Amino acid sequence: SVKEFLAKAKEDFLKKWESPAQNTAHLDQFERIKTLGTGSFGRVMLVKHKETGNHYAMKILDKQKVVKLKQIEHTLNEKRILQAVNFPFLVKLEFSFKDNSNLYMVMEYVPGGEMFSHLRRIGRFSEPHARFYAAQIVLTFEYLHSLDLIYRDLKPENLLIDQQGYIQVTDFGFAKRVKGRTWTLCGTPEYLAPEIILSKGYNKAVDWWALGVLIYEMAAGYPPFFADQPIQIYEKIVSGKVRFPSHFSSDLKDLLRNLLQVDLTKRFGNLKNGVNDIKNHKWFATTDWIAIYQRKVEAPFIPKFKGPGDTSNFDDYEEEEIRVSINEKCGKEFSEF
Amino acid sequence: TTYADFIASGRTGRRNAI
Ligand SMILES: Cc1cc(O)cc(O)c1/C=N/NC(=O)[C@@H](N)c1ccccc1
Repeated sequence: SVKEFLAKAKEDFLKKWESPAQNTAHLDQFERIKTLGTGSFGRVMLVKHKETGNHYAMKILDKQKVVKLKQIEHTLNEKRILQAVNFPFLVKLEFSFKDNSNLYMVMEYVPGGEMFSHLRRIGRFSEPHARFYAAQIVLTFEYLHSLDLIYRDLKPENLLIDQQGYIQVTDFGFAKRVKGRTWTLCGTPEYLAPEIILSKGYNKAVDWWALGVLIYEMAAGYPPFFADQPIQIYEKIVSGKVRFPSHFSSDLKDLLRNLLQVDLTKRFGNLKNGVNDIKNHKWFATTDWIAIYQRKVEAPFIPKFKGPGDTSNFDDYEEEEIRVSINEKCGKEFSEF
Repeated sequence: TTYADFIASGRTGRRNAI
C-alpha cells in the first residue's frame, strides 16, 4: 500500500531526522576529477572514492559566502533533510562532512547530465518524454511533502538523468521542514509563485506551481514568464496571464492552468484530494505509477555512457583551486552540520 | 515568435536563485 509504504518511510525518516548522520567521511578519501557545476556560494565536483573505486558527486559550499548572502539556516536545512530521506528519484547523500572553509556533501554520481542541458540542446521534449520525468517529480513531491518538507527550488538546472534514463532530484538548498506557513522570498524568478512575490505567507503549494513551470518549460522550450529583467518577470507572474504554444495538447494545457493557478484555493496539489488530483489527471492516464517507482518502465532517453567516470554529459567550467583556510570560519553558525 | 524572443532574451542560460 501507498499509505503503508509512506508510514514505514516516515518512521525511517524521523529516526534519521532526530538523529542526523554526521561526519561520515573526510575530504582525503576522495580523488577530485572535474567541476560539474557552480552556484552563488559554491560548486559541485565529480570525485572517486579511493577505497572502493566508486564515483560520487561532491558539493562544496564556502561558509563565508553562505553568511554574506544570509543562507546559514537554509544550508543547515539542506543537509539535515538530505541525510534522512530515501527515495528512488532523490540523489542519495552517501556522506557529509565539513572543514575550516567549506561544508561538503558527497552524493551519488548521476552520469547522464542535467535536464537543462538536454532541454536547451534538443529545444523541447515530446510530451511522453516530459511526462516520464514529471511523473517521477510527482512521486518525489508526494514522498517529500508526506515528511512535511517543502522543496522550493525545482528547475531543469536541478534535475539529473541516470544510467537507465530515470531522473534524480538534487539541490535541497531551499528545502524546509515546516508544518505551518513561511515567508522567505527565495527561489528562481521564472519559478516563483505569485504569493512569494507579493510578500504573503506561503506553503507547499509553491512546489506544485513550480512543477507547472517545469512541465511547461520542458514541453515548450521556454518558461511561461520571461523578460530581460526580473522586475518585469514579476510584473508578468503577478498579472498571472499565461500563453501556451500551439503544439501543447489539451490535457497538458489544462494540467498547467491548474498548476499555474494564482488562486491557492484552486491550485492542484493543494486541494482536499492532495497529490491524487495530479496522479489521476488525464495527462498522466498512461502512467503506471508502481512500475515507475519500481523502475520497470523503459526510459525515453538513455544517455550515452562511454564508461565509468565519464563526464561528457556536463558542460566545462573554469576549475578553481579548492582552498581550505587554516582558520575555522563561521564555526558557531554551522555547528550542527 | 516567442521562441525567437526567448532565444534573443538575456535569460536562456542557467538562471540563478534570488
Ligand atoms: C552535477 C551534479 C551531479 C550529481 O550527481 C549531483 C549533483 O548535486 C550535481 C550538481 N548539483 N548542483 C547544484 O545543486 C547547484 N544548484 C549548486 C548549488 C549550490 C552550490 C553549487 C551548485
